[PDB]
Amino acid sequence: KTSTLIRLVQLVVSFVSLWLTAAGFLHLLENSGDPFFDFGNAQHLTYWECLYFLMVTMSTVGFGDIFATTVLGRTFVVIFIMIFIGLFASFIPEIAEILGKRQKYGGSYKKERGKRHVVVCGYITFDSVSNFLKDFLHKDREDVDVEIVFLHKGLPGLELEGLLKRHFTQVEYFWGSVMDANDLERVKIQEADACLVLANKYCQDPDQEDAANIMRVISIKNYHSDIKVIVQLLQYHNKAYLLNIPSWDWKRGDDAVCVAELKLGFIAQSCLAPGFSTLMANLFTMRSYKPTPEMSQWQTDYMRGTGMEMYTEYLSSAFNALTFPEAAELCFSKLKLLLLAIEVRQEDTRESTLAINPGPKVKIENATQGFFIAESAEEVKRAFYYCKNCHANVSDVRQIKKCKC
Amino acid sequence: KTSTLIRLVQLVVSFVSLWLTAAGFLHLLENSGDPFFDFGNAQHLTYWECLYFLMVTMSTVGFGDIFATTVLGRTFVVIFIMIFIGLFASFIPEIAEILGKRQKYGGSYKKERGKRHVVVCGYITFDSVSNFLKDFLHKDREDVDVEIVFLHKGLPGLELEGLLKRHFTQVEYFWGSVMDANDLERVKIQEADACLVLANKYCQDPDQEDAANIMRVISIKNYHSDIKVIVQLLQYHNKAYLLNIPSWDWKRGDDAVCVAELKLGFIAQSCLAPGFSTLMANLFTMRSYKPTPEMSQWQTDYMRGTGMEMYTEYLSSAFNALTFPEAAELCFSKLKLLLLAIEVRQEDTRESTLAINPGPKVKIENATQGFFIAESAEEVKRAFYYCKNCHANVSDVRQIKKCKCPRKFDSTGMFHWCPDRPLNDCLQDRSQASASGLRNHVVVCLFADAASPLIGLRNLVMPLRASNFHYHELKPTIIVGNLDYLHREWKTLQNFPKLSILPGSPLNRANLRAVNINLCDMCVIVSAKDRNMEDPNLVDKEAILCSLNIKAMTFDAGANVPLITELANDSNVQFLDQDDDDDPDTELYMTQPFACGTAFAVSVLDSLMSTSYFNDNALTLIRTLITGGATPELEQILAEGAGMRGGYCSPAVLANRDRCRVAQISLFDGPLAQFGQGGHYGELFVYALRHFGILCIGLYRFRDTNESVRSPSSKRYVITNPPEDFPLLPTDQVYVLTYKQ
Ligand SMILES: [Ba+2]
Ligand SMILES: [Ba+2]
Ligand SMILES: [Ba+2]
Repeated sequence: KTSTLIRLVQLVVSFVSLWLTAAGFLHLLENSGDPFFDFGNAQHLTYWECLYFLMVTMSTVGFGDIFATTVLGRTFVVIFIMIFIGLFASFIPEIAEILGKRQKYGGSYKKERGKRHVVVCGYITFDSVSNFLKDFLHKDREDVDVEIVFLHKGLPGLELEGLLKRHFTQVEYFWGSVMDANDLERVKIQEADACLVLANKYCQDPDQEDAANIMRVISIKNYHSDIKVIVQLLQYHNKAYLLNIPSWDWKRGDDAVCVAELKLGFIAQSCLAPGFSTLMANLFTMRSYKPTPEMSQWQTDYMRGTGMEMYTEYLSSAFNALTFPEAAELCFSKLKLLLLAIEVRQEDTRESTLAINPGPKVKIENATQGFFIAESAEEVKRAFYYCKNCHANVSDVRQIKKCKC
Repeated sequence: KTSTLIRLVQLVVSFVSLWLTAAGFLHLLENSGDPFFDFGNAQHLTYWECLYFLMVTMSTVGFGDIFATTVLGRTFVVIFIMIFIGLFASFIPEIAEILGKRQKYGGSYKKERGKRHVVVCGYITFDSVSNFLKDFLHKDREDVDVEIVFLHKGLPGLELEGLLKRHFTQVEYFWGSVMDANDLERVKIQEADACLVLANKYCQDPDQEDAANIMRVISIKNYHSDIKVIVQLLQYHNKAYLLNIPSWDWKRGDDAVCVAELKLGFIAQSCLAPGFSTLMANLFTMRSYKPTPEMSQWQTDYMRGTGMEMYTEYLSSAFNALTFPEAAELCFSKLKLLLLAIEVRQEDTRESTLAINPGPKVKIENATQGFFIAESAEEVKRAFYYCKNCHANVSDVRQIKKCKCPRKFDSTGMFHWCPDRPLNDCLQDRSQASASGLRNHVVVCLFADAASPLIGLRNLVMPLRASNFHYHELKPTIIVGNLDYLHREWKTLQNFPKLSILPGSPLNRANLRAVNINLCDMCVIVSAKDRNMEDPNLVDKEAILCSLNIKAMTFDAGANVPLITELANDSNVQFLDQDDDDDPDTELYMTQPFACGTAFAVSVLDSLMSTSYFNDNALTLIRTLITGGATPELEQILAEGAGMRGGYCSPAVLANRDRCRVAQISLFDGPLAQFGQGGHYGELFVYALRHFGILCIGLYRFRDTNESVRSPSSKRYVITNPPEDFPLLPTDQVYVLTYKQ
């Protein structure tokens, strides 16, 4: 099924055929004798012994167990030595390049059921992948099994190869491209959870890179039309081209991460309130709180805050029909949680309208989703189990778990 | 005869001479003994045995049958080991590079008598050769033995090597160039049938590539002065340089296949009649009709039409002294053949004037050549054997075999014309474009840079301005694209009336709102940018983005906008439609975009290099069908560098003003509406031909019946010349070769 394989099999077949015919020739001439001496020097030499001796002398070993005693046998031995040496001297380079033509990153991706995987493509490159790998495979995660199946065109770098090897239990790599449906079948996009598309944030033509990324999104949506795709864009005006894709449903999960918009908005919010860039750069990034005696008071106090993240939880039955300020100050004073925002538009027509610190007019409806700032998911789980009576005065929030209705 | 051969023989002679002299030296020293022991250790060792042992130890084998027993013999053995090891360590690299210097594609081309071969040169490259190989070596051909003898400079690619190997019984390859008479002798051009010259359709300087191709043609004509040469050109203005070659005789077979002219003319004819690009892209290309149970009704009905081709045959004695409409409707009703055109000027002075669907005035002379649309050559053979009596009432055509005896026009009068005006005379902004009530017009979304290579928008607007259209029938073409590129194009574009310009990117939705695109009759999407230097799948990013953006708009009919994207890489066609659900490995045709006329690939023009060789009259029929006539005198006029010129032309040259154009008609309403009420295609064909002189080429039919439940889309696919008893849906449209409006 491969031209290189055809070439390799042709070479090996030619080699073995010449080996066999030379063995037969030498066996005949050695067992027959020499007409110069009227065949008086013939020796009883089995053909398989001649095959042994011939391969021994082809490998430039020459044990000497079997050897040509006949004069013409010796002459044929020498002639075959020249022929073999010239044959290799002429045929080694193509064998070497055939061996080097073996791609080390082909093959499909195989996973077992229940093991989610995420396809990552676009601008796979050490600097562009290192931060995403640090956040995605960060150590103190609620590590539901998820494998990052990369799909890039060129060979990975040496440091990128080290990243691949050190996370080999989770991270894989596959030569190919997004715009090949066979390639997307290799990485099993039909049963993938999501498909991230990284971008080159420092390219000379942001519009062309954004167009290429949108083309990759088009390919992904053409292959599988109901897969969540997270796209890294370089310009805000190129964020509307994704709306043209008929399979791009924002409500279904597809999002665009605009580099310019998000970066300059972080900076602008820092302009409004200094240091607000690093507040949200740590709110929405996996960081580890591992205090050490070396770090000072301020440094430990900041490292405690950097390890705190944002989570989503459904407000328990207690918060129902309650105003937002009361609910938030109850989550802080009682449950020791920081309730930022709530999805509120689920009342009339459609969900996904995040009221951030809304006025007292907005009331908590039943089973609304609220966003909390907390150390981990177990702490925010308390917001789902709080009840009017069974947790009315329960201090030591560790005990606010699984009310009995 | 070769310096490398001299070097190799010198090395091998030196090696053998040192081998022999070392053998002699070792033999002498071993058989003499050792003066240290007074020659008491000498052994009877024959010289040939020493030669054996020496070559054994040179190969690093060392059997041990023969060995140096003398002490000085052993010392010489070791010394020769150092000398040999150093000799190889110093001389291996030059041996390796000499072995690598052996060109694997030299040598001449040898063929046996009776086996025609075609030389192909120019831009031999996997993408540029794959389509031409698909058409030329297509499986169900009348495969008269013909070998494609390539002649290119560099090594073929890995995929090109695979193409060479898989067609090795027919396709060969030879290192060299066209501009070497020895090279042209190697590929036996002196006894070649033709010599095609491919071109790089995506080069950064089309003029330089065209000049190089014309130089190759000059070389070929200098070597052999009576060989048919088919040339692939990138610009229409470079098509006149071939007339300067004294050995270039158009009547003798030499033709020029202009990429820009043919591509933009296909697109313009699609503008006049939607989906007409893929009708002729399948009429003049070898396609296989292999219906399978997997394919649906519409897909099989289209695949039956794509397998139908155009052939040339001499009209039998029955058609003599008969008018064209009668002959054509007889070939359809009786012989079940579609007679498009006839060569008619053989009457007075010279042949090769293809009257396409001529009026009843033209009569069929004796032994005239007519062009038919048929499945294969055996079907068109019936047109040569039909007779008045022996086939008067013979049904089952299988048995019809072997009878027993104030408007300013261009000076040529072919195109509408206006006096040269500056660019700002038509340049408009969004306010002016919106103010002008453009309706049923043609929008051209042109993705070009300020320095992107010229593509000749003339060839897009030239067919749009044919003199057979009334001035009020002219579609007002408006171009939305870069402004500097349009400054460069205006020198050629200025002479066409009703043209307009809107600068700025066509991806900008405000432009498309301004130049009403919900109301436009066609929205061409051409990309003039320099591509194919990037990833092949990312080549058409801008065209696909524009198509999706236009299809996603809303007005006060986003998907009802008729647009024809042109694809540089055909594999991108899959991204044009999402409901197609077609496999990625499907060929360019059989895909919903191409089968519906929405997509168009330049690769089709490559296949036109094949048919133009097999059928001499194919290209001149294509140009007459496409470019509004493009009389040779017109490119002689343009060859004078003065540009397109003319005034109020005399009625004598206006006689050709009413020729046969291609258009679409609707069976929903009109004199032909009754045939849409469950009628059959043959009835419509015969009635239209007899009553209006209208030649129904084929059908443009909804992909699924437009009932808003089967398919709520306005998507239509093309069927080229459906059978006699084809049912006619009332919503079907008909491609017609209408004459006199
Ligand atoms: Ba944490
Ligand atoms: Ba056929
Ligand atoms: Ba598709």
